[PDB]
Amino acid sequence: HMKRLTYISKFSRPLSGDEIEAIGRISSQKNQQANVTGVLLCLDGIFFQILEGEAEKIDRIYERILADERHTDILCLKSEVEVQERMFPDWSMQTINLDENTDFLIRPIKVLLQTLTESHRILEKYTQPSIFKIISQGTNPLNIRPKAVEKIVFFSDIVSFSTFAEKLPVEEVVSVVNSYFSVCTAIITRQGGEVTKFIGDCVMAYFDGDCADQAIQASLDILMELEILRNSAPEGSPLRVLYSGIGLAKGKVIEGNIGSELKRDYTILGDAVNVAARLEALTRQLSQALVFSSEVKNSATKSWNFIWLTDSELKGKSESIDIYSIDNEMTRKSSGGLEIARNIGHYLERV
Amino acid sequence: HMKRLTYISKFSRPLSGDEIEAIGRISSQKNQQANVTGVLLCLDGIFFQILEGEAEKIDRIYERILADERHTDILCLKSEVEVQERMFPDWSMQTINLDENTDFLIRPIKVLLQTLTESHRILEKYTQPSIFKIISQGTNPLNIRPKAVEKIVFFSDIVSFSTFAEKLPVEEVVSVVNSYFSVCTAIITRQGGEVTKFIGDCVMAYFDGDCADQAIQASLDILMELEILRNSAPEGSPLRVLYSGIGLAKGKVIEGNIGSELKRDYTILGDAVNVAARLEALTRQLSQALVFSSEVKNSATKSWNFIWLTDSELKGKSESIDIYSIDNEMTRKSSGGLEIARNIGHYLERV
Ligand SMILES: Cc1cc2nc3c(=O)[nH]c(=O)nc-3n(C[C@H](O)[C@H](O)[C@H](O)COP(=O)(O)O)c2cc1C
Ligand SMILES: Cc1cc2nc3c(=O)[nH]c(=O)nc-3n(C[C@H](O)[C@H](O)[C@H](O)COP(=O)(O)O)c2cc1C
Repeated sequence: HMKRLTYISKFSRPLSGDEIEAIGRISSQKNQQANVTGVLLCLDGIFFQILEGEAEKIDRIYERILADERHTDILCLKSEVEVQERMFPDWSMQTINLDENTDFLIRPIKVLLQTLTESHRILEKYTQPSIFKIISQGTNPLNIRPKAVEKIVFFSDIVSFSTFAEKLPVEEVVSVVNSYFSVCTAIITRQGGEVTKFIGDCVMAYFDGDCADQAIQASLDILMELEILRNSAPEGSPLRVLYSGIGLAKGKVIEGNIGSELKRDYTILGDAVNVAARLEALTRQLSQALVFSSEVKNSATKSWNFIWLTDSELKGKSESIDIYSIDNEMTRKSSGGLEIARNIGHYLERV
Repeated sequence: HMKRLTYISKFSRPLSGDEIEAIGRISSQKNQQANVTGVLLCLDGIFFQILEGEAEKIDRIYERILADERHTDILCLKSEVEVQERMFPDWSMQTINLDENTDFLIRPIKVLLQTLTESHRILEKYTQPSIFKIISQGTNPLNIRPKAVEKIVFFSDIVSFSTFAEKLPVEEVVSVVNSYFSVCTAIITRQGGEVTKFIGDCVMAYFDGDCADQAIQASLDILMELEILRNSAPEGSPLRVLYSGIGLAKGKVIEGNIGSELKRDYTILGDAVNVAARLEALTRQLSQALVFSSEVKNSATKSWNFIWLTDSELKGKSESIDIYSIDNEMTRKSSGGLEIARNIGHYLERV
């Protein structure tokens, strides 16, 4: 099996001739001890690199490049798993600095490579990094046929969020939404989870089938990070009255490409999604900042201090579902805030 | 003012060197009469084109280029708002056929330009067409500061989707959703709307502030299209029992780059978003496919047969708002389907 890695990279520090040449030197040298090949390119503070060789050798090389101080946003563009005949056998790493040389046919292609990457950097921010990992794994996400997979759906939102949008100016509101979103996304990803949607102030994420505990943990930390943010903010910041509401549900969902021909997403779709959505909806009524289904509770390895709440039902297998929260110091501090939903408005009046 | 335009197009039908010569010949001569300049390129069924000249003139040229049969997936990667000096003044439309020329420098450049567009085509699918429209105007989306807009928020979902998921296979479930999403996206964009989000089987979209009347019309047109779909689908097709509920709301919104730093989107936020989303849910209870807020009714020009429905609220500001619908041949046909939605599972079992 022969691999083919292609990627883009940004210059973290403005590199000069001596530094650029040094990168080109080591590359051709080390590749000879591993038989591996490829081509290096350069333009307006951007790197372009193709690589060919053995899967175990090639994967070790890419890992090393990710540690360099002058490298930021190392995005793999294509990864061919099985290759019969290498497209670059006569070379090792023939560096091509287009920043220096200017010809006739190259001049238009130069502008092209600048605008193409520029645009590719703009899309990168608006695309779900879940698809980028798929490309890097060596698969076209559009080619993925939908599958039946059991998962834990996470659904959260900002408590009495409408009062922020009603009182505060448009700029102040979005910074608070984004703040919350960037917090919620961070904790979930690091816990091996995936944020897949947003709607107003809603966040919708998912974790593995067995990842019940990792999900419970993620919700507790979201509350935790918000507790610090409620106090540690200065007197005259809306971030003081920021509270979350979280819902979790386990079940079999359909994950794949779901949307119009124009725009789609590699997300989940199932009954569990709505089960979570509706459970979270109940956090303001149950006065518990965290709410989850009995299936989540049973799927847990750890023996958490679970609270049982007045069971309610909707769709599914027609049968009723049991609602559970967790009795913790963090939950107690956050579950009381749902009855402070009228004391938050008093604060937002002054600002 | 002067304008520069860079875009990526796809080869519709297989074209040979002789047909590519014509594209170059006709363009360059028209360019000299226009005064405008540029470069055209060829690759693995991909076009690349820079175009520089007077604003109106360039637009009138791009307009014809947007109507040529040889094209597909035409996305202008960049649009330079006000240009001071052009970058190809000595050559008007100098074509470059990379399929015919094989050189030392250009061979690895070709593979790179190909993979950059290949990966760019995939990112294009997972992105809001709004950001692509934003780019074409000139400005960058990631640099748009949030603003106070007044807009009609549309919200819709598949009626008794819960039953479709359980009975039909994964491949089949997914298609029904997408099929529904295309129907909504088509008719929404046509009437001036912008589908901003998907969430499981929900569609969030928005029409402009004064375009309330058109926003109502699209909702009617969506039901109308689904009627046709149901009436004409063969035996065994789930499209026979495919119903939709629609919730509209008018009022101020906060448009902007909402999300994390790992993933963001240019969408809506505010009061209206939630109102609209709540009214769509109420359609299942109030058994009326089309449902809208009090503000939508007051902003309507044409005299529709407005049916008043049971006034209520959830969260909001504890205040109840007048909830309406329409008494039309289509509304009355689709509204009933919500009451008989309780026994649509029988047909879905039959497959
Ligand atoms: C753009 C770029 C390309 C590189 N290409 C290669 C390469 O082809 N082979 C290689 O072994 N290292 C390559 N490197 C990584 C260098 O070897 C690395 O900077 C460093 O010298 C590794 O430290 P070491 O000698 O302690 O392992 C590249 C680095 C950069 C910035
Ligand atoms: C890839 C491509 C690029 C084109 N570029 C130009 C151009 O720069 N200028 C132009 O006038 N026509 C260009 N055309 C041709 C137009 O699509 C169209 O045929 C022309 O504007 C109308 O020509 P006519 O009035 O002689 O029929 C291009 C076509 C293709 C397929």
